[PDB]
Amino acid sequence: MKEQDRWLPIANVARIMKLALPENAKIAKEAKECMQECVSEFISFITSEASEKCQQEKRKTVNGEDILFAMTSLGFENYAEALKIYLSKYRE
Amino acid sequence: GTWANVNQGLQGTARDILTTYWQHVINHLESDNHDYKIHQLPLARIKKVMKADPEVKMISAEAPILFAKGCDVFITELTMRAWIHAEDNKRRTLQRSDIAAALSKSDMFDFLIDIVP
Amino acid sequence: SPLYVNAKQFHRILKRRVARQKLEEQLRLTSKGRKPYLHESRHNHAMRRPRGPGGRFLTAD
DNA sequence: AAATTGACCAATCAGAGGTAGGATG
DNA sequence: TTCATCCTACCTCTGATTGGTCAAT
Repeated sequence: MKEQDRWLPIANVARIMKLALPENAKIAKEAKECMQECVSEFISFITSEASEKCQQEKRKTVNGEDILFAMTSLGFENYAEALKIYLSKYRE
Repeated sequence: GTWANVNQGLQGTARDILTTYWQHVINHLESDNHDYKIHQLPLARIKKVMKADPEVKMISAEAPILFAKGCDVFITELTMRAWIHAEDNKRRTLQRSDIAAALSKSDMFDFLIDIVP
Repeated sequence: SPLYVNAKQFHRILKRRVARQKLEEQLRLTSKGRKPYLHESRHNHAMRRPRGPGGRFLTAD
């Protein structure tokens, strides 16, 4: 594994940040790097919870339902509810 | 309630702003003609973050797609929450300390205790 | 540092602490800081590229 | 006065997306 | 058996990475 692969690419992260702020706003390099680390931990944190439930149920594939379940388990109930219809429409 | 995280720890006008953003997101997520290829974050990199964990074996295309959307929302709301502190300090530049301050307002962000001391 | 954190998150936080420590060792990461740049070839490109008097890469017509 | 640092520019190359062939459920 | 969709390897084609100067602080 390459070390940069533990994180989402910083340019993409910073671009989403820029859209969330006023046009005159600036973002410190440290803030971009921090955000990059936070959103990457969000993926890994939720994934680990989903992975362990998958292993217990002797399933090899982490699916969308597993992500949603992990989200509510870990106290991201709003993320899970919002992404529920998104998953169902993807599946149809 | 299921939406408590949206306003958790926010005061006054900020509550309305984050609520309205979430409403916008939810409305979009209900849209009938999604393009599941186009995202601000690359699906392959999301998958690679997931695969960094050796406990993860196989991954449905569903999972990075949900994360693509979820992570967009996560970055956006955390950035909006953090900007409050930059404005409070009469600054135009978002600093790391603004993100740390934002995280301190909701226990939803407790998972980042080690990431952002 | 508090004894009790978000009850829904605590056990997974501990598990992630172990995984992050192991991954840092796997990746041979020792210093508490990032490199100045990721890629020698991309650094070289950026160093070689023509710039205007204000240090910007030349505008494309 | 001196130090710090973030936006700006876009071309090259590490890598994202696509998928054939094989495997699995 | 047929269907759905994963894995890896290989191929296109590309968009994230990148730093000298100026200006704000």
